[PDB]
Amino acid sequence: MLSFQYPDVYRDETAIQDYHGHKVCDPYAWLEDPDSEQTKAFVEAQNKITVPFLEQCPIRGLYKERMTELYDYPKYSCHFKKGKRYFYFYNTGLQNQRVLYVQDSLEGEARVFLDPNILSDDGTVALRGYAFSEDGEYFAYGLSASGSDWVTIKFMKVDGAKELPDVLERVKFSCMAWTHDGKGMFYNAYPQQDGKSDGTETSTNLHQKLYYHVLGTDQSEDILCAEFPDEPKWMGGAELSDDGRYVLLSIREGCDPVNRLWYCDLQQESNGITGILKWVKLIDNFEGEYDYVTNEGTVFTFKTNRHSPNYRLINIDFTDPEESKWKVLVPEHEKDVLEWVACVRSNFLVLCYLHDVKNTLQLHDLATGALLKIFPLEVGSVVGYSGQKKDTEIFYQFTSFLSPGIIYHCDLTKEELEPRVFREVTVKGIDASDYQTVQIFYPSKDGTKIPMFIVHKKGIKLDGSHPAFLYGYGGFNISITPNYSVSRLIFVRHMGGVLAVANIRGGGEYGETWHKGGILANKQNCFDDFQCAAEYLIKEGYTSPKRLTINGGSNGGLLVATCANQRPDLFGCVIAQVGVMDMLKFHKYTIGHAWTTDYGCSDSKQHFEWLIKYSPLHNVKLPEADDIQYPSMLLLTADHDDRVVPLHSLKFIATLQYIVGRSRKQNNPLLIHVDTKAGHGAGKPTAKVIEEVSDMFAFIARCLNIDWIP
Ligand SMILES: *C(=O)[C@@H]1CCCN1C(=O)[C@@H]1CCCN1C(=O)OCc1ccccc1
Repeated sequence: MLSFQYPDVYRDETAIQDYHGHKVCDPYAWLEDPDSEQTKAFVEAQNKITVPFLEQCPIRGLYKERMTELYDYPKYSCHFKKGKRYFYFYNTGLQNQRVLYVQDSLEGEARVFLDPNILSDDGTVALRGYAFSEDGEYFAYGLSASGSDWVTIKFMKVDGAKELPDVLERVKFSCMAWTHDGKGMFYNAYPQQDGKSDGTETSTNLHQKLYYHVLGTDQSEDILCAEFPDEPKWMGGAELSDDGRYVLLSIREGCDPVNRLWYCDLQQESNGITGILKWVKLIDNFEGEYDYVTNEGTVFTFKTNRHSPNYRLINIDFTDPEESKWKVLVPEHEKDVLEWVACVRSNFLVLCYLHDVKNTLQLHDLATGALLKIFPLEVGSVVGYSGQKKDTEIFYQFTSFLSPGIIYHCDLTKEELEPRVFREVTVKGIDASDYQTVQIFYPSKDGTKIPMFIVHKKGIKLDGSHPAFLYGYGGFNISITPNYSVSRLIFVRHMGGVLAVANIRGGGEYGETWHKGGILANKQNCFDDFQCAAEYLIKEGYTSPKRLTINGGSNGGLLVATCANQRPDLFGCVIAQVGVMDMLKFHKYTIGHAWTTDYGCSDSKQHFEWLIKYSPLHNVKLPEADDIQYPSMLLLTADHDDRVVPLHSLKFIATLQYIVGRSRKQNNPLLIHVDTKAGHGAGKPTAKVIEEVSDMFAFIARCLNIDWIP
């Protein structure tokens, strides 16, 4: 297996930092600098041993070809109306980036509106955010290069798809909202910083400001409408009310589902948007989330979690703002999470609920909050929707582990609502009938029942002989719901695998209580939940530790890496994608400061104590038992991942290779693959996606010696 030698990596034994009396050495701290010749050489040497290992087993070629075939199917988004025209995204099958089409009529012939594919040879320039003007005659869109979060906003005139000269730079984590007068658009921008701003830098992002750009002018003329010099981490996103009268400002600090809500009655501005707006601080604290749904005059309907962990809808009247006066339009459910709400056809509300990690869709009346219609859906997730206040119809996209996805449409003007299939594509190759998805609830260490989805071929023997791929995230109120993955189904069909997704704490599956159940002092709950999920699959005979693979990305990357350190005996293979590995320094880079709401910060003595116990980078240790070694490990990252700076994986792999790799008993490989012209994941071209999943399953195939099944 290991027919190579790990690269010689220098250890700076003098790099020792004090954390409230706790001294920690950081010998690979030099890897934090992406531009040095030393780090560049480290990356080059790592990939030099990783690549040949991945490409050696012919299985990679078989998987790649099979993925190219199965992934080649029509992928559409929901149709959405803007002005007098309809729009929808569409990928014929293997295009690197999906294309935006336009058609003047629902029955009319569509034409390409914007094709990101012609902007680069390798499809590494992608659309990241967009917003049409209220009348739908002007379009603003963001473009990111090589997977970076940095955006450049460009403009177009819809009629004739004419390119405009307006160009906005230094845009990141930005809103995009046109004022209804059609004069300009609000957006967020960061101050000028030394060094690079292309996604390879590690520089922290602070002092984000809200600007307003007048169409037809240079960015230098942009009006500063809001800023927080005393609070560097505050981020203010703007949006216009459905009636265009109010600018709603949602200020966030961190990643908790909470925000301050300030508003500006545009009718009350002296003479238009000329500077800092006359903000009325309706909700001036970070105690709850207030998500704007719609308003009728001064009565604003918001989805909130204020003393409602599963979320509810409340009406706040600007003329009588006190909390005791707020009306509860749609009360919180005792268990089901209200994920999102949209207002359509003037007085209808589309409510989407998460019931035991499965979605439901319902139409409610705006005035009373009363349920009017239940849109029939199978076991899966709603991952697409269209229907604004002025629209008279809705489109919604449904998907599941076994179904590619069905797009439904419903004309809301009709007396009797008849929802119908608008678009449905099937993947000829993966016969859904041959598989089944079962949901179970297993007890974690403390007794808490945790949901887990298992996908496998029908009629398999539970004798523990099957390879398994267990996925998890566990954090930031993110719910891991059913989704169609061609890559995972190939593992099932062509590698005889068992798929599993553990809905561990930290996620939003059971509201804010579920979220708080996997954060700060209780982050260990996440790891414990996932480890118990692994034990469940083993105990119940779905797989065995030597046949088990665990995967996670970003916060899930931390999940799988930590689980490798804590229970190396439970897994055969671990694939950690773009993970947070250095829990003591994560807050120092790019947007890392925002994650402290989930992890805490090492600056605090109390937080450091939680963090030091699980930080992957600080817990690599040779297993005590002679018959126990670390499982095979593959860390995937990229040089433009400015969300989770690559240094996390660089320092981690260097530590794994030195501490564990050098031991005799370590026969399983510990590798890293750093991709070029790629970032955290969003906007990654189809070509790179296929290369990535091929590397993953080939690594698994080679390490567990799995035969490909034709
Ligand atoms: C992947 O899990 C990484 C590392 C841990 C958190 N995280 C993120 O990408 C988080 C959670 C999803 C969104 N996110 C994030 O940092 O978004 C940037 C941001 C935007 C607006 C306010 C604060 C942060």
